[PDB]
Amino acid sequence: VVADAGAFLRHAALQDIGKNIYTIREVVTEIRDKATRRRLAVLPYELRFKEPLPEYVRLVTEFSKKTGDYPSLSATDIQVLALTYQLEAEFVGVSHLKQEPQKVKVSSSIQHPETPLHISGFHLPGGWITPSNIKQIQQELEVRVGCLTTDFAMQNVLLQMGLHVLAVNGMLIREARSYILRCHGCFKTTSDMSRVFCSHCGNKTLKKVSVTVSDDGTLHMHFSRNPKVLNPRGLRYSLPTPKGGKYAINPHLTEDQRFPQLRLSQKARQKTNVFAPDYIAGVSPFVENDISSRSATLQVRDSTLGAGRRRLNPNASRKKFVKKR
Amino acid sequence: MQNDAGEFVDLYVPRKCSASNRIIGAKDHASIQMNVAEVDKVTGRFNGQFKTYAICGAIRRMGESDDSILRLAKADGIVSKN
Amino acid sequence: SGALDVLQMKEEDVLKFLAAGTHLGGTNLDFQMEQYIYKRKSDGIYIINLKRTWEKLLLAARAIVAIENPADVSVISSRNTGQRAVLKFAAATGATPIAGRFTPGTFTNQIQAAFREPRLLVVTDPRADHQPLTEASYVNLPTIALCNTDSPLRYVDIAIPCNNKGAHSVGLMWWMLAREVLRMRGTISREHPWEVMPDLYFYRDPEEIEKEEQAA
Amino acid sequence: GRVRTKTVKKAARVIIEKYYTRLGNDFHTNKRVCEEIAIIPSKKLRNKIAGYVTHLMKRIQRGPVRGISIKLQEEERERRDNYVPEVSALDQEIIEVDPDTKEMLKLLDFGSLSNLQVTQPT
Amino acid sequence: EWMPVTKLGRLVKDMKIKSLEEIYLFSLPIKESEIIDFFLGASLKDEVLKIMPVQKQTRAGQRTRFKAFVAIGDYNGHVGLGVKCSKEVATAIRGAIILAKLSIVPVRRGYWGNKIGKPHTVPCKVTGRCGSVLVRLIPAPRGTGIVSAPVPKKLLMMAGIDDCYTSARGCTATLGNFAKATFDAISKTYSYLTPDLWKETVFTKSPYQEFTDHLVKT
RNA sequence: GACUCUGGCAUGCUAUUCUUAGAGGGACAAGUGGCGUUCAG
Ligand SMILES: [Zn+2]
Repeated sequence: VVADAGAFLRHAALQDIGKNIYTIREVVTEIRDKATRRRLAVLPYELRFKEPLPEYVRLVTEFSKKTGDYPSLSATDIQVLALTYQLEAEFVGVSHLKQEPQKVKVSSSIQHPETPLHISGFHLPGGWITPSNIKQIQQELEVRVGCLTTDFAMQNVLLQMGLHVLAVNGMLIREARSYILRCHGCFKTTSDMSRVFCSHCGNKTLKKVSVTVSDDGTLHMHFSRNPKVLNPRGLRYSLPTPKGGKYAINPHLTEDQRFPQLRLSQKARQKTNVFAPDYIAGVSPFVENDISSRSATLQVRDSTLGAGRRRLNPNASRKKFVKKR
Repeated sequence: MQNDAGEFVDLYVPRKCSASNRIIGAKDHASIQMNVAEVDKVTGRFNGQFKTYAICGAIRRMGESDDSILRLAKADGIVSKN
Repeated sequence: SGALDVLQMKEEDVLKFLAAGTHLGGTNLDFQMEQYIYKRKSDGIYIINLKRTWEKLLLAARAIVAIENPADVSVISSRNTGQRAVLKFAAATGATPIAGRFTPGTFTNQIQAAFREPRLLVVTDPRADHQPLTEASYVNLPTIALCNTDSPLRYVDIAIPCNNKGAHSVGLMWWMLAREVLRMRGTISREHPWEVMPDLYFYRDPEEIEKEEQAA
Repeated sequence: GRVRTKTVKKAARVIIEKYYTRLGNDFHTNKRVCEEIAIIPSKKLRNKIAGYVTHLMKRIQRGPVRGISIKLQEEERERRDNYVPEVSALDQEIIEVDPDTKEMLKLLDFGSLSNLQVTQPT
Repeated sequence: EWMPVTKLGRLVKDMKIKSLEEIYLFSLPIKESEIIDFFLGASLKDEVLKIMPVQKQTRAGQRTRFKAFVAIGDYNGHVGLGVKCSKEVATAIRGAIILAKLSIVPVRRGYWGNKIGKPHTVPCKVTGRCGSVLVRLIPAPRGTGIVSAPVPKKLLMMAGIDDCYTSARGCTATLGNFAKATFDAISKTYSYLTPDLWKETVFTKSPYQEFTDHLVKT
């Protein structure tokens, strides 16, 4: 029963179900959220720190490079996986486990990758979010050793091996379906959903592909046979000359190019929270905007803002009197 | 630059661009004089001789010095056919 | 390569190009780069003709070898992808490396601590490193660049068509440039493989430091 | 009398900050290693730097050993800078290749490649 | 005492570069005035075209400064033009002299009729443009002199042009635009291509590539 | 004069142990003993 950072981040009160509670020091020291760090100073101390000897770390590394998840995991993820492997070897027999995992089989459908299936609130034709379902809607819910991991890539390699995994729920998980990003230039898959440039060839070419992993150790990938996905419509357009200085914003062609620092002021990037106990004392219902700073005059916007504007193809017609920032 | 006596009355002769045959001026600081090493045809090592190409600043501004140098290299047998 | 059989691109070079991903261009395309290309596949990725890549790489190697003092060649990267490779390239040949931020006025402002006067410029990206290219246009500097499909050929004299976005491709192209310069110079035999492996030129990416030092 | 200049001091400071390992007790070995490490054009200030690094290493050796211990990341940054694996990452057994890339290789006379695997777009 | 910084300055300080025209041959930027003071030296004469005061607007108030237009010229050869604004009139004058030495350009001299003796006039009619000011220089027969307004007369006499016809257009009342336009035309004398310069150019070695073994030593 | 250049000795390279004139060496407080804030001297 090893605990990842996702157990403490999601406030898993699961010290009672397990007895071999083992954690690394780097999984507990890298957490920056104040609430769970306060929780760790209050929680009963039955966990104990344990460091793995590196032969298990070596072996976890060579099949991490074979399962296709080595760029997806981090080093502390490798440490946690080696920790649960070495305890499964120490307490349980090792011969239960198969190495050199199986081949993935391909089964594609006509569904778009952006179809909103497996979202709790959405319902096609009943699917209701009720007060009795809030604690249960986490993910697809399904003896002595276990894991408390929410990251998918560790689960993918772990069920490729064959260790039983559990979550902050009680009963163990047999099936794990999720999404990965696949490059259609170099065919390298990433489990990091946040990134937009692939690690191998560096192009902005990752596309969503769904994956399902069984407890037996079978990975299978659903592609989309939809021509809308692989359509080169708004991909070629004239780019301006590269410009430098303190105010230039380049069209973001690579993952590691140096942008000038253009940050919003702290008054600009405060959103009002309405459930604060001292909110009603305020003179206004909303946070006052920023109209006086230099970042307001330079029309600096948040990174998450204006996403659908970027998704329109540049070789199209905007409205006559507008300018796209 | 040459009178009736035959004396060459001129301060200097400016070089011309290899791509557009324009005179490279005295204050044309975007002009390029590139030396390209030519190699022995058996061992493929630097022989010691070289081909010299001059490209004026206007062609280099136009973005066309690349194709200019490439076609001059095909002309001089440095870059092979296709 | 003047149709020389010794200078032709071999099988293992093609294998390294395909493994790194050098043939994969961008989805955008500048019209001056349309000479160096094979076709656009249906996904939108432009495919770079590797024979033209080899020819322009050999032309750039010929340009570099033709300079008597190897320190007069300046080799510049700003983004992390090329950084280590540039340093390794210097250790291969003796060129002057500028890795990190390029201070503006390095070639024009004669009253400066970092002022220098190169004879050749070899650069990683014309988009990221636009400032040394403009600066080179001020000071009569010829320029060699590693160009992608979406790269401006403004003030570029020899453009090498390659994938300059991925780390392995950038490192591989720098490694083969150093290899061909040292082979034309005569310090390495062409018949034997180089003992310097291209993994030395790659971006090293500190979480890969921790992942590799853990498994060591 | 005689006094040391600032340029020799700062160059010697950079030299001791970088390559403390190579320096030794004899003077002329310090002179030759300082000659082959960095670019110094003139002989006289090079000899001045050699004398000054000899003086400061005699001063550091007398100092209790702990300055030397904290010089540990320099070599790791160096060994990391020059790390290579045992097997090349570009030497892959099977590499996936587009059909159009396969046509390009066929037209460019590399049709007899064996490590290639053509994956059709699904 | 001159301690050069550029490679060109170090070569000029030594006996490697014999004439200034070599620097003109390879279109190299001249960044040190001591190169010009080394090659031309005592032959250079300088005429202050204009001293005029301005009141620069600062937050402490309007402070008086002086702007100097200075043309410098090697007769029978070279001219430069310089503009400098400074606190003191002497500082502005010497800054304009330095800036005009940095901008020394050579001028082409030709013949009007038959080619007997030294060249005296421009080879063809050339045009320089600066801020709506157009200055046109036309070849003139020997002995006519410079038929122009006083400011391009000063620059053309300093160029070694013995005789020339001139035609100006635009707001000639602004002196800087007028001087810059006539400077532009007398630079376009070597920017122009004639059937004299039709032979293929043999490329020599640049000073940086010829004296590299001397330049590695310093 | 804590500025710049620089000499003594070369049986060394260059057309060369006796005359030459270019380059390369060689000297840097380098070493030792005392006085010294144990560091500047
Ligand atoms: Zn990719």
